[PDB]
Amino acid sequence: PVDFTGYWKMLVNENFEEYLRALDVNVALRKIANLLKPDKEIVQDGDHMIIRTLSTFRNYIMDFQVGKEFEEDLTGIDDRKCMTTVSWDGDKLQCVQKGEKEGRGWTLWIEGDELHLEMRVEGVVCKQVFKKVQ
Ligand SMILES: CC1=C(/C=C/C(C)=C/C=C/C(C)=C\CO)C(C)(C)CCC1
Ligand code: NA
Repeated sequence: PVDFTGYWKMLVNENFEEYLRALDVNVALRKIANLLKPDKEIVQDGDHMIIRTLSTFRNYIMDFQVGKEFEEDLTGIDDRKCMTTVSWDGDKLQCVQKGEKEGRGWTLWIEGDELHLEMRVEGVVCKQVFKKVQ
């Protein structure tokens, strides 16, 4: 597949508020959150990946093996736990987060020199796009 490794700076963040509200994030935390511009710092070696979502407020760190279900601790976001699997779908990464909220997960892929992220929960869609600083 491809190598997602890089420091990717946020360019686009669409519908983040609705996504966070669907996760029952409280108004105060939602308020500070949509002023953040979280970046993605990714390091990958084959199926082993660390995805760090970095913001000035709080970070969220994912560390996993593609194909292997793990207990995902979403402290800092909605403080839930999911039974999560990230899978290859050709050159895209497809993540299913099993738990309280239905249809929760995301897709990550590269189009040209842009990193694209679609986050989903309960039919709510948030679009994020990032680029490395050339
Ligand atoms: C609300 C909220 C945040 C949400 C982060 C999210 C929703 C990250 C999603 C990452 C995905 C979907 C894939 C790569 O791991 C962070 C923790 C930045 C700051 C505190 C407020
Ligand atoms: Na930020």
